[PDB]
Amino acid sequence: SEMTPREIVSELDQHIIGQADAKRAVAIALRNRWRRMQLQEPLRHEVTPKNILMIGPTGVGKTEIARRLAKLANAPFIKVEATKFTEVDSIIRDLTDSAMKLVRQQEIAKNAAKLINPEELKQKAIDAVEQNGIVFIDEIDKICKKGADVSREGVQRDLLPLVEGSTVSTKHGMVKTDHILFIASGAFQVARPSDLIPELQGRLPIRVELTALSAADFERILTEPHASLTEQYKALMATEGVNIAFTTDAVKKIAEAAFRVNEKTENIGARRLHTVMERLMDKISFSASDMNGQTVNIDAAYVADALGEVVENEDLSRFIL
Amino acid sequence: SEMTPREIVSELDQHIIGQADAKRAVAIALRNRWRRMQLQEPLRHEVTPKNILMIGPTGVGKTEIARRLAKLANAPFIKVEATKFTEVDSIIRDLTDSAMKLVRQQEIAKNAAKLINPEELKQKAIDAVEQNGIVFIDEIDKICKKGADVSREGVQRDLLPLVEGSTVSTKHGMVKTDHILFIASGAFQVARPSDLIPELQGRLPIRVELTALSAADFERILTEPHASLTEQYKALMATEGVNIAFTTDAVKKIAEAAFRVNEKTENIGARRLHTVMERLMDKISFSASDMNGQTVNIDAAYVADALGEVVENEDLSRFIL
Amino acid sequence: SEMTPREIVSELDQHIIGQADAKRAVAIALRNRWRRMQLQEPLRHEVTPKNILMIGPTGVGKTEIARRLAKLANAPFIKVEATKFTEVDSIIRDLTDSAMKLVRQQEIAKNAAKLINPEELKQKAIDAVEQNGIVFIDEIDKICKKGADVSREGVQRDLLPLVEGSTVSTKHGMVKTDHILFIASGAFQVARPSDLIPELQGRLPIRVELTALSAADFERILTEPHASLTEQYKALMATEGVNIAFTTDAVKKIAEAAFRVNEKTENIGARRLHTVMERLMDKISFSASDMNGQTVNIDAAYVADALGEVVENEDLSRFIL
Amino acid sequence: TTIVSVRRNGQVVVGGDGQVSLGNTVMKGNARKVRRLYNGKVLAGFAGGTADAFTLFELFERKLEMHQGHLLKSAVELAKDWRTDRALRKLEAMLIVADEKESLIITGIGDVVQPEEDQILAIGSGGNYALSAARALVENTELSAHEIVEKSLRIAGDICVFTNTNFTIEELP
Amino acid sequence: TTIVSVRRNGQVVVGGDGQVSLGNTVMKGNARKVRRLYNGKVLAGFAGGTADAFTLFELFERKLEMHQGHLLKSAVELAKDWRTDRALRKLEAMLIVADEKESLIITGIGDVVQPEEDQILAIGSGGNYALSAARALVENTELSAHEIVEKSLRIAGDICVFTNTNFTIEELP
Ligand SMILES: Nc1ncnc2c1ncn2[C@@H]1O[C@H](COP(=O)(O)OP(=O)(O)OP(=O)(O)O)[C@@H](O)[C@H]1O
Ligand SMILES: Nc1ncnc2c1ncn2[C@@H]1O[C@H](COP(=O)(O)OP(=O)(O)OP(=O)(O)O)[C@@H](O)[C@H]1O
Ligand SMILES: Nc1ncnc2c1ncn2[C@@H]1O[C@H](COP(=O)(O)OP(=O)(O)OP(=O)(O)O)[C@@H](O)[C@H]1O
Repeated sequence: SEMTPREIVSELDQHIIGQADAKRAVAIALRNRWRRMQLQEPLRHEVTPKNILMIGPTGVGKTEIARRLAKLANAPFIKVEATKFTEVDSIIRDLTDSAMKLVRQQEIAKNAAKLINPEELKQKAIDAVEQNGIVFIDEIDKICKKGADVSREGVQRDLLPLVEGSTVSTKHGMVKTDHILFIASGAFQVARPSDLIPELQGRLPIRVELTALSAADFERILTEPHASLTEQYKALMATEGVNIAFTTDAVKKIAEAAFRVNEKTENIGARRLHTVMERLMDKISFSASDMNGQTVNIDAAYVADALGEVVENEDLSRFIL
Repeated sequence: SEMTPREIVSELDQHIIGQADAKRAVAIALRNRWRRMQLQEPLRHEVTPKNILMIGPTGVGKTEIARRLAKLANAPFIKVEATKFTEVDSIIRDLTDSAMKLVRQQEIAKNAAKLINPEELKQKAIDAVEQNGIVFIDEIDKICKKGADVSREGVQRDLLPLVEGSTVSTKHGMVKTDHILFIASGAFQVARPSDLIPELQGRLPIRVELTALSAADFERILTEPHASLTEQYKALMATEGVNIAFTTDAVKKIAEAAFRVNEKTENIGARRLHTVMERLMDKISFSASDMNGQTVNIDAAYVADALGEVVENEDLSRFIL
Repeated sequence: SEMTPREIVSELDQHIIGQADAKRAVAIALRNRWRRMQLQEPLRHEVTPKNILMIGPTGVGKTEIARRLAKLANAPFIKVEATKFTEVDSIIRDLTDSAMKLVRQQEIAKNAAKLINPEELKQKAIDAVEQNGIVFIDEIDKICKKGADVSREGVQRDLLPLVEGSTVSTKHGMVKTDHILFIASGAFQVARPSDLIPELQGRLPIRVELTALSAADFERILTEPHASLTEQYKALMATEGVNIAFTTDAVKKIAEAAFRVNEKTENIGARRLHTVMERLMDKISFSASDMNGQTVNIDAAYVADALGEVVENEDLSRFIL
Repeated sequence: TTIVSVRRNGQVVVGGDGQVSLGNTVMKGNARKVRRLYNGKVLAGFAGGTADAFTLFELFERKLEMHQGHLLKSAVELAKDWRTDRALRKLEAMLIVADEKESLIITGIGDVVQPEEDQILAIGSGGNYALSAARALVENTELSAHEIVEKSLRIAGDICVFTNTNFTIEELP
Repeated sequence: TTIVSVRRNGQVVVGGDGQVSLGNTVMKGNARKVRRLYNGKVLAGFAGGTADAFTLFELFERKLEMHQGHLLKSAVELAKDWRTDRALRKLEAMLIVADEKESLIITGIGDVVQPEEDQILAIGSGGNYALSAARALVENTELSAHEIVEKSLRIAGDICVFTNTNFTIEELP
């Protein structure tokens, strides 16, 4: 009737490289969803989600894991920056709209048309929300005490109700946040998770840690994932009629490069690959049109060249005596 | 026609461990509700609720007691953080939405259906609020004088009308807070209750104190309550086809542990059990799927193992000289 | 056609103990209402209310006197904290909703049901307001100059129009505050009434002082008033089938005690009686249910016991050297 | 100045001279350095710089007004407005306050001090003079509180070049 | 003042004199410079200017209240309110704090200090005197913590013109 722990991890492995503990965590979570709802009724209601706190550096998968988790569970999803409130019920309100498109468009697949029947369409979306909704609160470490420190510490108190389970009204009816699964992420460079208000620190039982991505990790992210960056360009140039191929040493070089700047400057995780990939597919991307039939063979020499030279900073001088 | 003091406390004992003074307090409160409404008419109006101020540490039952009180009295309920206002009439407005839904629940259940009658229902729901509504103001000790101390001290003055009895308009009509029963809770570590404004300190006659939860208390919370944590996992693993059992010494060990961290670090009350319970049911929770038919016997050794090691802090060094 | 000065004071004597000057004041006020409206027409309009400034300590009757004055005059009433504005026209807007309900109440008190006609019902309430409406501004001494002292000093300027007579629109039509009778109250511990802005200090002609309540006064408030605290409990316990009786010395003891704490700690006036009364009717209040038929005889010994011990402060030590 | 207070036989007396001195010159000699507060049920005498002395006094008064005249609590409440994050502002002045029940000495940086067993308090440049004379009389005679105050004040005005003999004495029935 | 603390045999004692000295004169001799905090499970003794000493004390208390009385964490938490961008305000006072488990010395500019091996701490003008006396006794006798405290206090009151002999000693069972 529904995937299983190992089953789900396998699905996520098709889009995220590494980050196992993380994968596992959200897996057993989506699973407890099917476990409950199998229970009689007294317990059916009593048992609640074991919310998750993902703690990892910038762009290492925290979001894709959650976005994909929701995708493969075909569940209403929504991501919000925690600092966005420095109206909180909007989070649920929005999550519900997502459930209309997901239910509407999804029941349109059941069947110029018409059964439609809205007082039931709504009642059905509102269920999807109350039943398998998923909220992702990003950079929650940004609202930790560390001043207007109360402005942020306030945001925590404002999230409680949703997390602690309450009700909020949407243009489709009343929804309960009692069974919404929450996932908060944070880098926690300066603040520790134990710096959150207790009321909240306890509603986030599961703490899982994500690792920083390495050159070697990029190398795989670059080619393994379904619709990796290389798989995408190949596909795009294909349309202009150009056939492209990345040698292994190329891929290795592209990653060594992304990682390199990430270290030397502001580390922005995997995003850095989109950066370098675009700086490289640069020339071809343009000329590709009137270059039909040809085939570009991107090797290490190519990449080295197309990337030019990238900086190992001169904070030096200027500010130093 | 309605429960009695001892009758209600017995009902609460089914969900909350300990905290007697507290249970008694709310019981005689919900009772005075049936006592009045039995009186003629002059006094019927003159007699008002004897509001409660619960004073106890974090997560020791203050809220469950109130939420359950309302549940067993099938009364409109609403919880709010006091700091949430550092529009107050929203509190009543929201309490009424809860009621409309709570009464409309009786109609579409006592009759492809139609009785509705707008004018009918609305009146009856509004009565449910004015008659047996319950408001729960959380962490009110947070708005005590202790700077922008007037911003909070202001919140007290803003709550008066409700507490002192007044009228506010809802999308269902006009409601009177004259007979709404209020219950404020606070930890009062720094502030004393006598730090509230008199006008308010006198509208909170009943002061009841709740105790901090002990290892021994956890032991009971772990197994006694209807749908305790252990009862829940047992039920959950049952679905994957796994039969689980906690030896007494296990339970004792799990609680000794929760309590232990609660003491050594930030004490978050009972919540700590969901924390430790999730860290223990960890491994099983995942493999339970392809582990059908087996039966895990969780004894002391298991728990001691599954919990690993939990820290007795190094504030040490770093900041000390 | 309407009560008279002595007539009205007698009615107030049935609910408030003491505070004569105060009673007299509001009496001649409600009377001047009947006096005008007897006048021809030129003067009928020219003569205006002689507003009242009540000056007395916390909970000594300031509000009850006004709330009862309005009650026995069956007049639209409204109480507001002056600091509530640190939209003022809401005050009138709210006063009108009150009258609209107090008047819907009559065209319905008379013999489906279409003895309505809104157009004329509105004009009916709207007159009730313009004619005998009563506004009670509480703790006005809080908005006196004494910093953001202009934020409050501003509130005075904002009230002028209403007091000085102007027009404000309500969802029922236009109403004039020209003949609304205003009663402001204040303790004035730090501020003097002459600290209000002149424009306003002259619109509050009548200054009347209320006294602090004494042990002896409490003794009476405890038993005399219609629906006193003792009359109330007697009534409530009656429902559980318990018959209760207070001996004179009991009542004397209860008061002596309320007064006692009021003196030793924060003096909160008469409210203190609800406090002590609830602490005494404590045990009974619960057990009363399964105590049917019995009869509790509350004497001095009982009171002395049930009240336990109440503190004569240790500001001592801790802060003194 | 010299402000001294003796409490003996259910009597509390606070007294002081009247010499306002600017530099080494004398501006006023009939100054009233002791006054009555909260409906004359509490005495207050003040030493230190004039203005501050006055602001420190007017401050204690508003406190007294807000606390039903509880001498002890008012003192602490006031002290606590210095002993916090947001300073109040250091005042160069001291007060000796007393009511039927207590005698207290309050300062402008917030700290209330109780007398020693003898119940004698004195402040001002000529404080110790009056204090010494007062301790002597209280320990060796049956003189009333009032007399000892009057007597010590003079013994002090005679030694201190900033204290004169024009006294203002107040006692508490 | 002179505040000293010795810890020996599962016993922790904190003691100090009682001389409040204004200038080179003495205002009070029976002052209690050591008090109990957090439901009497922790001792605190303070030297430095009176007021500051008190605010420094009342501050540590609020902290102790917010952290289940963890002496060490409370100290650090309080220190960190000086060691930041937005200063707290320099206080001219030191505290010696101790509970069953730890002994610590906290100052008003934020910095917690631990004792040396011998577990002896002393502060105040007469500090080192008590400290010297105490080290001597702890290293050469079997005297109890209490006795050594009492003993050193006097040896110091005898050398310091600001420390008297009226002591207030508190020990922790
Ligand atoms: N481990 C990974 N495997 C595959 N793709 C990844 C991985 N980490 C990041 N990516 C890709 O890089 C981007 C990472 O952004 P994402 O928002 O998922 O990271 P994050 O850790 O949540 O960052 P934030 O600090 O914004 O939460 C996405 O486009 C994702 O597809
Ligand atoms: N005595 C108890 N018996 C049973 N369960 C308890 C008890 N105390 C707490 N719990 C459980 O632990 C949690 C305590 O949260 P709750 O809000 O009731 O505590 P609280 O003390 O009111 O906290 P707050 O500081 O938010 O007022 C609830 O999930 C409740 O189920
Ligand atoms: N003199 C009195 N006689 C009878 N009952 C009184 C008297 N004074 C107070 N009460 C009762 O005690 C309470 C006093 O509240 P009230 O609103 O009259 O106080 P107040 O003097 O207006 O204070 P504030 O305006 O500062 O809130 C009311 O419930 C009233 O019934």
